[PDB]
Amino acid sequence: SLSSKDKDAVKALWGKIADKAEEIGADALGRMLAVYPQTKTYFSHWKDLSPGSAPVNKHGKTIMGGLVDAVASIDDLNAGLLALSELHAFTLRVDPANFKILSHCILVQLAVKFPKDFTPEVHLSYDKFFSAVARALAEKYR
Amino acid sequence: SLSSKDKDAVKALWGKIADKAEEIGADALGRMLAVYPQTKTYFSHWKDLSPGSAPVNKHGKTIMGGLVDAVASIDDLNAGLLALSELHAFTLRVDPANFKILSHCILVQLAVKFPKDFTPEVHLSYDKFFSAVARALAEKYR
Amino acid sequence: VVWTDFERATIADIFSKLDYEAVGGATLARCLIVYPWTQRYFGNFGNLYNAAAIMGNPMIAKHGTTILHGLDRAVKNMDNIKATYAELSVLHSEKLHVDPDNFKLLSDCLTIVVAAQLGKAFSGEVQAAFQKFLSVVVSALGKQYH
Amino acid sequence: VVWTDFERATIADIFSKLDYEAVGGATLARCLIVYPWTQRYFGNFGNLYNAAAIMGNPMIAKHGTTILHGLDRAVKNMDNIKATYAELSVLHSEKLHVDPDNFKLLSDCLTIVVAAQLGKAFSGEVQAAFQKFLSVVVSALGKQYH
Ligand code: HEM
Ligand code: HEM
Ligand code: HEM
Ligand code: HEM
Repeated sequence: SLSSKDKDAVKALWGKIADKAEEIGADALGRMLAVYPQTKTYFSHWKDLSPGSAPVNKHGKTIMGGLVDAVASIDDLNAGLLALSELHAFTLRVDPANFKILSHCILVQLAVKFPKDFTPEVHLSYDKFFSAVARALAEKYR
Repeated sequence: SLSSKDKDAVKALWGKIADKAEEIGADALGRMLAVYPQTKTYFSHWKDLSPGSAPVNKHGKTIMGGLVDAVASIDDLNAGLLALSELHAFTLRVDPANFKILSHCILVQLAVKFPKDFTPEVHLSYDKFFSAVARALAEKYR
Repeated sequence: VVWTDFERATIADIFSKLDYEAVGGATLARCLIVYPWTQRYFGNFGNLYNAAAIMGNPMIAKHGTTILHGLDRAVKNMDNIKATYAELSVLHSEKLHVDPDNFKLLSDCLTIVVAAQLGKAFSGEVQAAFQKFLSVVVSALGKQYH
Repeated sequence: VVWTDFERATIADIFSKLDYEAVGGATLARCLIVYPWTQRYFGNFGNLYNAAAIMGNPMIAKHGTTILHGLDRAVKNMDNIKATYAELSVLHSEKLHVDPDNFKLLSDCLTIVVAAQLGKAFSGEVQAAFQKFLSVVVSALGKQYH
């Protein structure tokens, strides 16, 4: 479970990244596709997977919006992300083993832009946060 | 989350196995130790690790009582297993990678004695139970 | 891998007891029902999300048979599994992009199907030899870095 | 593995920019704090039930520096990583019994420490080459079945 300390750290990060959020999502997605090419199968309808392509920019915005919802719903991610869970299970059927990949690429992306926020205790909170989001998205698989 | 369907299925199994429960605990632990020898380091006290050795017998009863506890507490596993979660994090420091191995060994042991109970839909309910048990024992790590 | 005599005997002994069609069909159905996201990898296999649908599916039955014959190739080449699986490893990564966790899930399903069939005969010692075999198999099926 | 010119030059260039002591100590400390169960493998490195204690623990710093020099060994032998890591794999499997998932936790912590140091120069394409190198390393460090 997330502690009140973890939730505070997550909320404080989300505040700081506002001007750069849409670029963070697009870059993180660009990272997933190139670094873990097994994920490309889910997006084989984008001809340009570079982080400045129109489809990747525009889907990076959507991801960051789904994460802004997770932040809003941080007290009960399981109830809060239920529709997104059913989507990724039943419309898209995404191997839920890919969630940890995307979380990692978001952390990496955040690190390159905001390195001073990556203290070890801050990193621990952020990782606990992305783990809980992934477990929430995994809820409706079975 | 376990459905009411899953919960019934788990409780009915635990009922059917009652007679043989001490044996099942002893044998599954025997299986974990012989099949996945990385697990031996946690038990480098026991003179004998064979099925039939009194410390294996005794600790097998102990695991199975922890599981009949989890069964009693099936509606909120996190709350009901808090103390055992703490023990496995701080007194022992068990790698939660190991939780999944014990679960499989118990499923295997039960399959050898009660093959008819193992339809795919029933196996699904049992696996969701053991996954929930492991997540609960993992709660106090960080 | 260095195999003991007991291990070689056990492994050939287990497979000589299994009906590949029955057991392969059951294993694959089990995996798609217990871990239903594995269904994504067989999206061109038909009626697939009711549980009686998966059990009745003739394509699934056939593909489960194919898996058991693939394992047989490793049983008949136990000292040369990596080379034997070179094309299958390429297939399951480069072409099909199967996440390697799934090889463990399927392996566990097969073990459970086997334990139910063999009963008391599937002792911890026997299971130990079977799991060593599956670990070599899975390591050979995963993406090769060397 | 087969390395492209770009992959080969990127790996050498990343490592040419790292303070092995700074990066290695930060990396091991990060792993022990973010994934606290990894502490149990290190039961001979003083006190570890506290972030401040982990952060100023001289043995943790020393062993972090050792890991980076162990990785530098792979950088100097890019086409012979498996044999290069033969004895380390035995150590980490047969003597230490390190669950292989732990290799991924540590690798992920290195990646994030490296990303924070290198900034916008750690692009997706650089990270791709870096991750291929850590996958090769992790594969050669794990139990060898073949
Ligand atoms: C941080 C975790 C994730 C979040 C918060 C997230 C969020 C979302 C949201 C909000 C949408 C809706 C798109 C729309 O409204 O148009 C979406 C769609 C989608 N997601 Fe995710 N997602 C995550 C992880 C993943 C992963 C790991 C994959 C695959 C490797 C994936 C594959 C997809 C696909 C294929 C769609 C539909 C794409 C399209 O409409 O073009 N997602 N996601
Ligand atoms: C389903 C998962 C598990 C359950 C339900 C469980 C339950 C228990 C219980 C009830 C105890 C007794 C504590 C007491 O005496 O108050 C115990 C102790 C212990 N557990 Fe577990 N355990 C589980 C998994 C594991 C695993 C996977 C390992 C390591 C491979 C492990 C290692 C230990 C050890 C070393 C002890 C102390 C035994 C002794 O001191 O003799 N446990 N566990
Ligand atoms: C012990 C594990 C496995 C073995 C021995 C195995 C073996 C095989 C074999 C022999 C084939 C036929 C390739 C050919 O035509 O020559 C195959 C195909 C295939 N496998 Fe696997 N496989 C295993 C695990 C998996 C897993 C876990 C998945 C999915 C999550 C998977 C997905 C597929 C798919 C999608 C095909 C193509 C289906 C077809 O048209 O035949 N396999 N596998
Ligand atoms: C990229 C990954 C890693 C590399 C390159 C690496 C490299 C090394 C090296 C060079 C040594 C010294 C060996 C010797 O003294 O001959 C060592 C020792 C050791 N490693 Fe690793 N290692 C890695 C990951 C891990 C992980 C993940 C763990 C556990 C979580 C671990 C636990 C240990 C322990 C417990 C020792 C012995 C410590 C001592 O007694 O001084 N290592 N490693």
